[PDB]
Amino acid sequence: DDLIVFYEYKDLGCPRLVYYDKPWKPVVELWKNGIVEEIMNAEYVISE
Amino acid sequence: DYTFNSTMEQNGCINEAQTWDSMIEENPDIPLDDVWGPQNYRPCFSYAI
Ligand SMILES: *[C@@H]1O[C@H](CO)[C@@H](O[C@@H]2O[C@H](CO)[C@@H](O[C@@H]3O[C@H](CO[C@@H]4O[C@H](CO)[C@@H](O)[C@H](O)[C@@H]4O)[C@@H](O)[C@H](O[C@@H]4O[C@H](CO)[C@@H](O)[C@H](O)[C@@H]4O)[C@@H]3O)[C@H](O)[C@H]2NC(C)=O)[C@H](O)[C@H]1NC(C)=O
Ligand SMILES: *[C@@H]1O[C@H](CO)[C@@H](O[C@@H]2O[C@H](CO)[C@@H](O)[C@H](O)[C@H]2NC(C)=O)[C@H](O)[C@H]1NC(C)=O
Repeated sequence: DDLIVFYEYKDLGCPRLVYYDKPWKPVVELWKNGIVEEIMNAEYVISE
Repeated sequence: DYTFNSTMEQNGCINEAQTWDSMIEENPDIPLDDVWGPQNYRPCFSYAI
């Protein structure tokens, strides 16, 4: 109904931007000790 | 009347830093010696402070 959402800049940061009716999948990277090491290529899911 | 070489970006401040004018405005009456120092350093490459 009158549901409301409270955005948190400090936890999240500047949110991504995507557009209407475009096929998109996110790109995810694996970090070890604060260093970019490899893009993640395994099966993953997203949710709300 | 004295300025510097670069800006807040082009050095890497992700978030709002601490500058001389804001620190002076922060401390009202105390001499300049106790206004800004290593007991009051907050880094700017921060994202969370
Ligand atoms: C002399 O003064 C200069 C500035 O004038 C200092 O230079 C900077 O020093 C920083 C500390 O060593 C360097 O650290 C950067 O910090 C960033 C922190 O961001 C993190 O982000 C994650 C999320 O991803 C958060 O969880 C964390 O909490 C942090 O918020 C890093 O992102 C950054 O990594 C890269 O930096 C390069 C710099 O070219 C960027 O191109 C890149 O996009 C990415 O941001 C880095 O770790 C900082 O790099 C450095 N800047 C420069 C221009 O050199 C010197 O450290 C001072 N001298 C001494 C001896 O301290
Ligand atoms: C700030 O001004 C100085 C001028 O002193 C610029 O320093 C130059 O930096 C480049 C980069 O390596 C050097 O190759 C030059 O030799 C430097 N010049 C001098 C005279 O030392 C610096 O680029 C300026 N910074 C910004 C952000 O504009």
